[PDB]
Amino acid sequence: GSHSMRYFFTSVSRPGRGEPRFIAVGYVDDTQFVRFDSDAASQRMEPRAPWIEQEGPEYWDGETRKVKAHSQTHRVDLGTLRGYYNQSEAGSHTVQRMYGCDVGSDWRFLRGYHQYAYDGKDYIALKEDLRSWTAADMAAQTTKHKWEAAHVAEQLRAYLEGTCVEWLRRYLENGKETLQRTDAPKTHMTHHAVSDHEATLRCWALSFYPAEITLTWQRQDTELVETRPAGDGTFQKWAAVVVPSGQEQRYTCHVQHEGLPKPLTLRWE
Amino acid sequence: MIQRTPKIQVYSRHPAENGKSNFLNCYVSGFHPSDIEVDLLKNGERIEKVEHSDLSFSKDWSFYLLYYTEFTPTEKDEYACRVNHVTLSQPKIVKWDRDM
Amino acid sequence: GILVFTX
Repeated sequence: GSHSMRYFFTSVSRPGRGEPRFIAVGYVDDTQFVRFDSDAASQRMEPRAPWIEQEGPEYWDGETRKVKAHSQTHRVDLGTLRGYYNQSEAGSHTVQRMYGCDVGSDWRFLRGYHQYAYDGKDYIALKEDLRSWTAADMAAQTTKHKWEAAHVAEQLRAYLEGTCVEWLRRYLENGKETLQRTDAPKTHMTHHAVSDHEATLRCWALSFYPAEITLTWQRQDTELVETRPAGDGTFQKWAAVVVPSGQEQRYTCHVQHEGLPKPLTLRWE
Repeated sequence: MIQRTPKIQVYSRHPAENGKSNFLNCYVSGFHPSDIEVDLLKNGERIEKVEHSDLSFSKDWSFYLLYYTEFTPTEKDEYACRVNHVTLSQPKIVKWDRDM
Repeated sequence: GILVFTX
């Protein structure tokens, strides 16, 4: 509830059908700004947000450069990770890494995180103290020991704390008009019935930005679906409760969002 | 490794108004592995001009993607989102319901 | 933008 910039990398081993798959997409808050796709035609870092389009060639050449290094690195990792676990070259496996910095209301550093995962589980993650690491397997400790000898941990700390927040503050200003904006949730409710003695009272929060929001019911027995994006920068989410009959007045939905100074309490009336 | 079935949400960008151009979406999320097939269906048939977000994943390493298509809703045309993943014995087809 | 070491 301040600001952040996080990159996400996913490299999947495609055994026998070429090289792995790699996707590097960059996010500023809930807004995607750049991407890279193993199997794209451009093979350069592409813009996915207008405030990023303005960046000179030297930048794009820059990130494209750095992004593919991230690629070579990630295909080496897969091979290395297969060895540790003694897995057959047959099956496919996934590598995911994510790192970036968090910045407060003042655009000053707050946190940083590296962390990597193999086949959907945590492998190793940089401790909040950006000095230590959290190793998961005994294999993950190999990587930890090694990384501790090289002082990789302290080379990252310089990034999360330095160049990351800088480039983040730079992103927020350069794209201010979209990033530094909020959108109060456009709420409403519906009444559907399950049977002849039960009805599904549903509460909606649409067109809001950022994605953080709190949908809450109250007369335990509440369906909540995960905040989904509408596709135009705003997000949606709804909450439902199977209310007994003629009992809909005793149910209140509550909305909480950065854009609502005071919450919205909407009742079926 | 850890397998997770995708959660599927078929909805429109803006509230469904027959006759008005809008976009149909399918935000498949919380799944693992990444290999997944998603197609938006119109009256059973496959929709060719669909687009999708780049692969990104959540805090729990589960992936998420958004498959949108530009469509001008009609009252009789039925719409759906067909999804297949190594965790489904058959391709889960969820029908678009304008009130869900 | 970005930064990576082998795991």
